[PDB]
Amino acid sequence: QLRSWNPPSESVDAALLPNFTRGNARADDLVRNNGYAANAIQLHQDHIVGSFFRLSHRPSWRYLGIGEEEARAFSREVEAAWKEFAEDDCCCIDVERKRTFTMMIREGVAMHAFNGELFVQATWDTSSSRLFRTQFRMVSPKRISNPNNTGDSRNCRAGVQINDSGAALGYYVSEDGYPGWMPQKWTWIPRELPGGRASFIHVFEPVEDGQTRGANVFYSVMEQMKMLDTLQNTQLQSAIVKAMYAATIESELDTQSAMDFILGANSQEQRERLTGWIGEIAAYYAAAPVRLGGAKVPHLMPGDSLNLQTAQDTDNGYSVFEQSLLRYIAAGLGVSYEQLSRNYAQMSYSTARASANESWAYFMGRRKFVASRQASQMFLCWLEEAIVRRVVTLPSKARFSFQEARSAWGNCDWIGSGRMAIDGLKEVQEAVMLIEAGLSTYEKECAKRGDDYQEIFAQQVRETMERRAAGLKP
Amino acid sequence: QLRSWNPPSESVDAALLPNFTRGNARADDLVRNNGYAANAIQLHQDHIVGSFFRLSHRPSWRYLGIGEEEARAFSREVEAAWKEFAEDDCCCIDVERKRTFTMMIREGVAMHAFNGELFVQATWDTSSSRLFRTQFRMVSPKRISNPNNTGDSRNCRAGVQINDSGAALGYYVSEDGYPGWMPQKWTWIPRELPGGRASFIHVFEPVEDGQTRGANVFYSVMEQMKMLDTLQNTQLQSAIVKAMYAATIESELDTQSAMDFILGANSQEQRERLTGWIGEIAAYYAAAPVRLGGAKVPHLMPGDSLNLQTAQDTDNGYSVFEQSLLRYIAAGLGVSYEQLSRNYAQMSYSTARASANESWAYFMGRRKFVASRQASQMFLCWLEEAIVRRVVTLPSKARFSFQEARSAWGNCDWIGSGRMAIDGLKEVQEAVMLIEAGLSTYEKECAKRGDDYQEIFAQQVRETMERRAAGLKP
Amino acid sequence: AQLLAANEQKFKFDPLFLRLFFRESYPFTTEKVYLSQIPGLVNMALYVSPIVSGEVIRSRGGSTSEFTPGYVKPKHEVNPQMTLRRLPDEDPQNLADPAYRRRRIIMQNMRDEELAIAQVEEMQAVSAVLKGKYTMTGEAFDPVEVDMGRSEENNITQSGGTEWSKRDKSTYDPTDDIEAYALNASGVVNIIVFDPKGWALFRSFKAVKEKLDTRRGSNSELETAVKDLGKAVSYKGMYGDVAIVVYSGQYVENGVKKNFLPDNTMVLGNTQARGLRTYGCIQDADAQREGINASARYPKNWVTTGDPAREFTMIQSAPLMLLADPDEFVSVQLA
Amino acid sequence: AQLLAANEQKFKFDPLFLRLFFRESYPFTTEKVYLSQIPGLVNMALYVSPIVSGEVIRSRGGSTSEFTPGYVKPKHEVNPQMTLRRLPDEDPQNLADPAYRRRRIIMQNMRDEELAIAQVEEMQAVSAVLKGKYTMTGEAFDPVEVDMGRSEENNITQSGGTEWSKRDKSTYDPTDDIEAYALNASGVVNIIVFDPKGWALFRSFKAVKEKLDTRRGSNSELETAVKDLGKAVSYKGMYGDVAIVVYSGQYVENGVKKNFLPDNTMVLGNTQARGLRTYGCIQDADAQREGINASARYPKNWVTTGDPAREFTMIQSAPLMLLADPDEFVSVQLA
Repeated sequence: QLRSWNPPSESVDAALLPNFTRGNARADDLVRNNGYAANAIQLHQDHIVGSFFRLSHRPSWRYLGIGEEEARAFSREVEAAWKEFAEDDCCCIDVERKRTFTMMIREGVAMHAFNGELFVQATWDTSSSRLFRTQFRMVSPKRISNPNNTGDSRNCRAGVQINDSGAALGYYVSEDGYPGWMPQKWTWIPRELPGGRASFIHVFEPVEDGQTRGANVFYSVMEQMKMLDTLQNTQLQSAIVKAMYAATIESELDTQSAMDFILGANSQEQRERLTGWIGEIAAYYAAAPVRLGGAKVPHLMPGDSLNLQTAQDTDNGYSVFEQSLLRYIAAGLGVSYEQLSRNYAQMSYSTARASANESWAYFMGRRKFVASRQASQMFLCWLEEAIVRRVVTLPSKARFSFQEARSAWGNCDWIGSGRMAIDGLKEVQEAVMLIEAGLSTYEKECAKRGDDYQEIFAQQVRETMERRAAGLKP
Repeated sequence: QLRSWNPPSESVDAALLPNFTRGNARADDLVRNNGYAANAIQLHQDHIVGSFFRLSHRPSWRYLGIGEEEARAFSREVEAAWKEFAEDDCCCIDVERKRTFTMMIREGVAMHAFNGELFVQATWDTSSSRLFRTQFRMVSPKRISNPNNTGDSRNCRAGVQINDSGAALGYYVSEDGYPGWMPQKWTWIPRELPGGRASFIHVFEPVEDGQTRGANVFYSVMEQMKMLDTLQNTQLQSAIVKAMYAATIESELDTQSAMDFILGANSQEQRERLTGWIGEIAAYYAAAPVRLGGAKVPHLMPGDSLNLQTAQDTDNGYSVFEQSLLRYIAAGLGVSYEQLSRNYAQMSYSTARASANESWAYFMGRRKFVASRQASQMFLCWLEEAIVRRVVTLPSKARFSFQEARSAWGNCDWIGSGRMAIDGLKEVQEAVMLIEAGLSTYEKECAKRGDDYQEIFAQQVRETMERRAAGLKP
Repeated sequence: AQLLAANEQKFKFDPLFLRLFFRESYPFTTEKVYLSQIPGLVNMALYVSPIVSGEVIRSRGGSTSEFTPGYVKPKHEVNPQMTLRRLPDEDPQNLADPAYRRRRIIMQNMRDEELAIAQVEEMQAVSAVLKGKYTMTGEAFDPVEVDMGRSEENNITQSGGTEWSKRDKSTYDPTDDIEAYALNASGVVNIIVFDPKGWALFRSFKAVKEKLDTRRGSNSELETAVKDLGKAVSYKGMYGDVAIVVYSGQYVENGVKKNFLPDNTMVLGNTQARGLRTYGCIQDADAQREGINASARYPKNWVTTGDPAREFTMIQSAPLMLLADPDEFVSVQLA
Repeated sequence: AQLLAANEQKFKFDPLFLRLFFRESYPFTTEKVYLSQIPGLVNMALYVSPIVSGEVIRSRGGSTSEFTPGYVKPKHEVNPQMTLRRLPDEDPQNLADPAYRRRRIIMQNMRDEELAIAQVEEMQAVSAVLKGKYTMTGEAFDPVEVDMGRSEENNITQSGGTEWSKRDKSTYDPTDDIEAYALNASGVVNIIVFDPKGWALFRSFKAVKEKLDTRRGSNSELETAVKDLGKAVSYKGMYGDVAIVVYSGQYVENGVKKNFLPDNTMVLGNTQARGLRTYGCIQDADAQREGINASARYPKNWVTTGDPAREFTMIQSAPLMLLADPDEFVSVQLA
């Protein structure tokens, strides 16, 4: 079985890139034919981004000498601008003109999960319906190959032109293949502009040094493919052969030496004996009507029957095989099957909350690992455009210029899915302890709750004043 | 089975180095083909570093005569500088220009887990986008071999040039092999500069004296390889032979002496008997249509059938074999399988919290053992650069110079993953007891909570004043 | 002992026979060649009436389907005791490495190996299209004559009747003989490749020398083939309509060397004649359990423990290349 | 069973007849050919007085408009039990795939299919422009003779009177016969394509051999056509004014192979003679309900459930290609 799937013995990058197309193609096959990939990407979406992905700008006020109040007001301005620019209802923020920021993050994270890499391009849109002429078009991974599909070279390696030190200079984007009859032409695309401008945002997780591509799926999913095939076929055979039945006719006849002599005489010159016996047996079956049930017994003149003696008859064991292996690959691939297909077998209280909190912290890990890159890159490009357009005003006491301290000025964090609910009592006792001991700040409280302290305080002011005015109890 | 894997009887270093390439290559094979290594490295990442790795500078104020307040303010300055330098959004802190500090620690810890060693190099970047011209390029372990792949020698031993006493002077870095056709050339690299400057940070855990390389994985994982193979093949055979069926035809015929005499006469000169019988049987099967199901019974003229009598039919036992062995190697390799593939079988409350606290303390062990080295080395290099650039001001009353007391001045600790959550009630009753009895300090409280006392107090001030101003309840 | 993947050459430079006439490779999972199994030429004319369709068409049952492929498995040692082929001054320090010496010496060993099987295959090819007979033979092996079926008019001789040597060296034109032998070739002839002295007495006639065009007049990719294999195929030029080539390839046998070609011979036929490269089973446990029972070639590097405790490179193959139409070429021995 | 769109060849290499003389395709939605329906040559001279205009001009009612197209629908199996044509070492792992084996074997099957219909169409073409008669015939089908109307002076014979074989091989010039047969051809002749031995006795005359120009002197795209189909059309060279070609194409019939061309024949005419490719109805329910009743060819891949529970590739066509002017070519049997 190791024949149809073969690992070379070498560093992972040189063991994957030669068989990149086959592994990725069979990955496409399984993610299309199989529901597990859809469920996994959907849960990753709903744990990492969830409803939305919220920007929070925190310029390094302490290091830059900027006042915290000026930083906070400038952040208010940039947050209002960014939310109003992102909430465009006409899907107009993409060059394809059919994806908002939500689906920017969606397709980016999905493709960085599947192929391990995502490709964003900051292009200059001309549609004047918005103040900001920068859109972000996502680039397929099929596009990145060496110019004219040539094999890897000295410095042109699977489509990326690098130096001897590996520094990613640029890329050869092959032309799109949709419809299925466009030819591919390779075009030069630099990774970033010299001034720090993020033109081609290439975010991938390298497992080792010098690696150019991300992680796969199929190269650990062939075994589900062939287990589902084998369980499927074995259930089919079991079902079809629980009551397969042979309906033949035998007789006494069979006078050993006499039967053999009759057969030999028929073979030599006395076939009339066989013809007469066949006629008698045909008359037998047409005067009997030899019929078993609703159907006719298949015509068998005496002396021939099937021997449907069977193989071993122990239990198939597939039960504990499949539970063990589903277990196995479930906290292999990472998301547990007791919800990837939802068993409720013997699961208990500590079971539930321990599994939930470890899995949720681990999704927080993946979120902070493979979402903040895209978030910061897009925010940096948008903030550069805003500074170009003088939408928001930089602090006058800027210790470093915007172009010099884009990292310092464009320092930001992002908020993923909403408020976690698992037990209730858990979150509420945590909340009461934090609010009584002061062990929670504005920033981490809002991180835990998916809200904002400024708005909760303003709305509590509104709550109290409306209760006082209408006669309610604050 | 001991044939394809062979231990010599000798000290571990001389028992591993001769078979270094084969063991490491099969380790690559299993970490690429198998999901367990990916899950283990991911959990090690999320337990050791987690979200981030936080620096805290504590110069030995008491021993150096430095005031604690001056030390704390100087630490504030260096922490602001280090966070703003580390938060670079363009991935520019590496010579490869594609990894931030997070992935510095990530690749370093991953490679120090796999090969037991990690190789960092402090190089002088020329990119002027940042104030600090020092980057840190990580060096592959394949690079360290004797000059031109020569075998171990007197003092040149597997790539490291040492003295008779073993002191690691320098290294022979072979040229990179990506693309798969660059030749290797060996270049001299000293371990550290004489002035204490950390040029080539070589952090590895030696199991014994004189050992040069770290620990492996495959040399304890071949048994998972061959157990997964054997369970896979045995399930395939069981599935395919639960209903294998022989469909042959026998007849009465068989007149012992007469049949033998007929066969002998046919062999000698009377093959016409066999031809006539074969013709009669062909007419038999073409006038019967001998058909069992949806398929035709394979053509068997009388007197020959398969004897599919089987072997023993006891239960395979693989169930308790595999549970016992998964158990076995699970708290062998160290991380328990009841989460490396997530069983929820009969697991209880004391089960959960005892296992969780012991495993988490043990990850705290690994963190403090294999992360603080890299953290302190990188911090020392960065602080030396900062002193060169006069970014932060050393205390005027320095009892020892910076170059003399780099260890004393650059004394630091680091914070790994965020706030542990397992039970809730546990952590909260611990917190209330510590805050009532005063049994927790600033430093260990912040270690337990993943926060900072200065910022929690400042934000509590902000909390109270905003509640007072807006009308809320402090 | 190094892995299977260390078998990279990108050096396929066979002399225009196995690459141009005999492209038609058929490696099998079965020992012999079963010409009935090969479809070869398909029964390719009949249609059916515009009401229904007819019977099922098969591979049209080749009459003879049993010959023994030349299962050739030689080997050599790559013992790191030699100084090797040193390409000019590419850092002999790596040759000083046993690792680099051993890997490029297995490179050298194996390339010698496939060029050995290639040269024996070219001898098979020259026997095949010069007489239609091939001698599947070797010591401790029965000699099987594998015949494609070359006809008598494909074996007619120039010395019969009047010889070109016994003709006017100035006025006689051998073009008449050229179409005389080309007519019974079941097709058009577009290469007149000679052995050296055969072309010598061919061109000795003046009519030849003022009928031939020395110019390029690049007709096809045969000029590219000659530029590739500038060793033993020599593109003399145009004879006008037809291309003039000379093959002077040589095989270096056990103690001596001699040309592949006999003294004075010719084969008249097309450049697109159909050549079969049926390949038998590969008798190597590695090949069977990884499915290389049906392939072209198989290398391996492997250590013997015990009496011949050493390490070797082993090459295994089983070609039985033949010609589909032996009547396609007329084989003539010259004056 | 794979979709209709899996019918990509880009391989149209018919031997200069259906592509150069018979470009004039007319697939119909109706069974027969209706030469009255085809405009063909248009009544193309008369004008009207400078006061008003005249009557309505139609397709000028061809006298005979009823012949049966050769509705040819063969098929084959693509059963994944064979080892296939393995192009040299493009990853036989995909051949190990039933999907890739089945798709490229339907590729191979269907290409055999259209080259089959192409070769039978070329036999129709050679019958057409060699005698003006075509035998629309087959078992369980009446033989209809489809005649374009080749005249007697287009069938005059070289053996009549004095034969070229019965002439002086040195001084006689067959150019006189060349214009003698070309004059009654209703146009200029610019290709003198022979069958092999016909060209042999043509060139046996010296006057021919010192009158012909072996040089390229590239006249038209016929050199490009020969470079494309270097198989069976052979551009001998220039005879000065006219081009000299030889066709030695062969059809491989049910049990044997033989040349398309008879022993010694010639057709004198233009390279731009008008050739009709009338095409009949396609009797396939798929073709009718998707509108391929009027087309060239129709492939399909399709599974039979039941007794012949298998899967097949089916090719359907209905050509009745003829020549508009049978008098355009003079057909001569040679000495």
